[PDB]
Amino acid sequence: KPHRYRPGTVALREIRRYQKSTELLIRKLPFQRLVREIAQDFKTDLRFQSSAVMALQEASEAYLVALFEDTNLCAIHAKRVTIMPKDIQLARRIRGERA
Amino acid sequence: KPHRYRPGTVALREIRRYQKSTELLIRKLPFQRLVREIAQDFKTDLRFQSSAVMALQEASEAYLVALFEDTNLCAIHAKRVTIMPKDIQLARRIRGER
Amino acid sequence: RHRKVLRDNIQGITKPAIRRLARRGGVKRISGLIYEETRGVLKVFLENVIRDAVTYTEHAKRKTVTAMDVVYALKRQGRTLYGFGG
Amino acid sequence: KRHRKVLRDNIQGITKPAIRRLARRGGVKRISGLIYEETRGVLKVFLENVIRDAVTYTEHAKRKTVTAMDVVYALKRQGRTLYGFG
Amino acid sequence: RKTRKESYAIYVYKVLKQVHPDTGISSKAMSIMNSFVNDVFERIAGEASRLAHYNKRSTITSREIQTAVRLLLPGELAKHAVSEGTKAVTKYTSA
Amino acid sequence: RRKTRKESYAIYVYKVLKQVHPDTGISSKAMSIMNSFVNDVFERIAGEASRLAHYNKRSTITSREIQTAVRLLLPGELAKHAVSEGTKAVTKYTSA
Amino acid sequence: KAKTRSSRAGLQFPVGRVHRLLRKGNYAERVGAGAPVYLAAVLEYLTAEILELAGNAARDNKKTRIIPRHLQLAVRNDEELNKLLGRVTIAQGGVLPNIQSVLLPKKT
Amino acid sequence: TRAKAKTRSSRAGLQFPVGRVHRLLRKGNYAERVGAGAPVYLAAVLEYLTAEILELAGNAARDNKKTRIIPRHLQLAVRNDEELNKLLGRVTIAQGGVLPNIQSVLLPKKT
DNA sequence: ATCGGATGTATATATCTGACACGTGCCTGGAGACTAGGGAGTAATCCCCTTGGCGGTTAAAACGCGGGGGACAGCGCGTACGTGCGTTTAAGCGGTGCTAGAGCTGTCTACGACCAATTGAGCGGCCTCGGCACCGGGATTCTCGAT
DNA sequence: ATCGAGAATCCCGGTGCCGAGGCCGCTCAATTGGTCGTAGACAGCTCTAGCACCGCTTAAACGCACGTACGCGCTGTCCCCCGCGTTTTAACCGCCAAGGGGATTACTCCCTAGTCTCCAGGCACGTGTCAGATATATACATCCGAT
Repeated sequence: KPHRYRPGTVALREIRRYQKSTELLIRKLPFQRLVREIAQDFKTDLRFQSSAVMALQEASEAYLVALFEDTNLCAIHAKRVTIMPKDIQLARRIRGERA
Repeated sequence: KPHRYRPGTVALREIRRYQKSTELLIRKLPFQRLVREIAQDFKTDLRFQSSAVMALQEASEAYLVALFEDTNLCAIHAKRVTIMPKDIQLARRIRGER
Repeated sequence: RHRKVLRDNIQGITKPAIRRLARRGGVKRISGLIYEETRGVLKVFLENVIRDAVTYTEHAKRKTVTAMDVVYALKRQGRTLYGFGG
Repeated sequence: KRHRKVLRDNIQGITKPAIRRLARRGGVKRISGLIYEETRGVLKVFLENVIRDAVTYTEHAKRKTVTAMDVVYALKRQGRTLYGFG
Repeated sequence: RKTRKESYAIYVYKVLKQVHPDTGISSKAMSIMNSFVNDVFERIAGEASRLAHYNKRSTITSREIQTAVRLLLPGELAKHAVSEGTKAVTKYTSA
Repeated sequence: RRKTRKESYAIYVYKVLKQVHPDTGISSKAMSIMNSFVNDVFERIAGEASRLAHYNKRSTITSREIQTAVRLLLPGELAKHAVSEGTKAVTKYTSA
Repeated sequence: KAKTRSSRAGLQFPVGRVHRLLRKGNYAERVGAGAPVYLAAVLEYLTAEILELAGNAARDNKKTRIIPRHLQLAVRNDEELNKLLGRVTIAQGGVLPNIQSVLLPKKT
Repeated sequence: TRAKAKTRSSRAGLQFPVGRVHRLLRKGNYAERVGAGAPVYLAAVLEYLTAEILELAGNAARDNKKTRIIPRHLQLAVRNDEELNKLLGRVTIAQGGVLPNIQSVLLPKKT
């Protein structure tokens, strides 16, 4: 008798897990290739220490995570429970991100 | 006769005027007494230069006015054209003021 | 003598003055309890700025607060304000 | 060989479930459809500023290797200070 | 040979022995506290710099550090910092 | 016993105003705002020179550190023309 | 044997006064030769275009004296000068005429 | 010579390096002169702050059933006091994660 | 959907008045010509630590496929606040007085750099085992589909 | 309305192993002990600028009516995104190779603090206009009924 819990049990339970855990999410080699690719524009043929790639990973996840905190408060303040891109644009504008 | 205007013509024309002008527009003696009465708590029997009271007046207008900028974008992002105190609370939490 | 009935300095921030600052901000219509919270927020901001200015003024051991005091105090809170020196 | 090394998503790397995992660390229930492309854009802008500033620190010492102190210093300057590396 | 490097780690370990004496600490947390002590240290050092620059002085004394701690430390955190500070100035000076 | 003084940039700001739009004056509040503006940028760039010299185990602020610190503060286009005028003034200085 | 003149600087902005201000703020222990020339050049550039945009945006108010309103919108109109000064209040500045488009009264 | 070769921290009754902090105040160009008892005062302030954060990570360290402070306990150790959070509100700490916050509309609308 | 009061707002013209661009004087900080120790460019090397490749497994990513609930447009109904007019009322002004304290300048003095010999103290190399993972098994709790 | 699969989550138990903690040499930065110009507490004046006070006008603030439109709750309707099996597929991991570039130590040397005097650049200080606010009268631009 297959029966999925619902739209929200995987969500809220998985929010309890991925808030509860500590480790770094987005994978090492695609992120590393990303930083090298953006790095090629300002200067050719760079080199990275590995821990610096972990550092850009950590600040990048913390900045995105804080952005989803705030855009979540944005869309909840519209009596919605779903992030939509104009909410992202709002928090980037409200915070001051929007140049 | 009626003549009157819509609720919003005096508002929008008033936005053209008070965005257009620049001068200082909270009255100087109630503001001055306000700064002195807030100032009595930390230490007593004070003295102020006048231009410092002008300077706190500038910080008051800059911080409040910018807070209505972000509060107004908050309430417009609710498909509302009227700000409400929860929007003030929202922009204060987004700027990190708690 | 001249009527001096002026109690509650905070209230001295008039409802038309908060209206006027909202008009400069580009706010069309203002709800009911906006003014209470507006006096509260202005009260908090002036409490922090005045506290740091007094801290800047007791350290020089001077009884008089100047304008360079509070331009410094506004600089340190990341709210720098030109037009009074420094 | 490379066995299908075609990174493909030139920058998509941040797969759709990876942005889901960061959003669910942020406490986000339901994610719309165009969120992912904009998320790649915002992450791209943030990394462009951070390593644009970091590569200049690596260029001033005339060194060809970016270190960890480089990016922690350049993060500090942008008001996003990050401990745990120096 | 290998260049010697400084830290704070044995001192943070000593205050850990003072507060909860039978309790461990991990290594990356030790580097967190190290960078924390450096971060606060340049905060009040810089506040002492420009706070001493305003009054046309050229000397950092303990009154300046008392003021600058009363600027960065929020409130209740300022007061016990000033009580421990005066206790350490006077407790130093009594010798 | 007269009194003291205290310098400004107001004559110099007046001179650059005479370079750009020469028959067009300036008011005093805007003069003091420009004054504290150039003190603000002066302390940002000198401060960044301090934080940048304080990393490379060096205790000397030459012009190259000001080049890097300008290439960190000013965004983009005016960083390019700013640094290009800086090379114009170093090279225009020393070639004399 | 001191047969010389006084002319030296011959450029733009006070190299000596700025040089004093680099030496007397405790930034390094010592300050090189070319540096105040460099920083003076940068500040003359920034000063120059900010007064230029206040120049055209002063002529648009048909005046001759630039008031701080002209520095307000003269900064806030360009992107890069705004991003350099995005945390700085200007006294007697006011705002640019920003109006959100939903507030514009539409009709037939 | 000799003269009871004593150090300092014990002249003030602390456990922080007065000499190392003192050298770090003289060697960052903060003032041309640096006074007599300034890093005594400053080492006192930093000892108080260190003791506060390590104290709360100790309380949270028992209260999440370990015997060793990890940086996660520094995350929710710092972010639970108000004033320590206000001193460190612009500071990310690596391997910290997020203190568990759930908005009220996300919690289920059950009976 | 047009037309007209009307009405707030843009357009010359004087007019005082005063804020700014400017001329006089001065004095001290810019500068100019030396010296000197040291910070740093510059060479060369040590090695190590970043890069690269290659094979083996596979957790994760991609993707197809339900399906339902969340966004959103309509819509009716209340209320609260914008608009405008009579009342007040204290803010601005504008002068008048008094002296507390910023600021100046001088007095005298306790205190931080300069060296310079002396040494244990924190730091790196190098052990060593107990706490956290970590399967591995097992009872609890909560959810979701039933009554 | 309230009760069972059953699946995720929490509770002990041996294992291991390795990273946390500790110990032994050991360079060097703290330390101690004198000097020394000097920055700065400290006294005293001064005068000036902040505070106090009083009367008059009045712009502005206050307060009453009123109406409509803005907020907001209900209703339906669609679809986009959540959830879960199935494939694949590229990330992770171990190890092996090579050297380019970071860190080090030394070498040499130009260069920027430091001194003393010399003078004009800017900066304090009268000054008198021409730019702008302020009426002041005057014809457009758009609002708002009423048609």
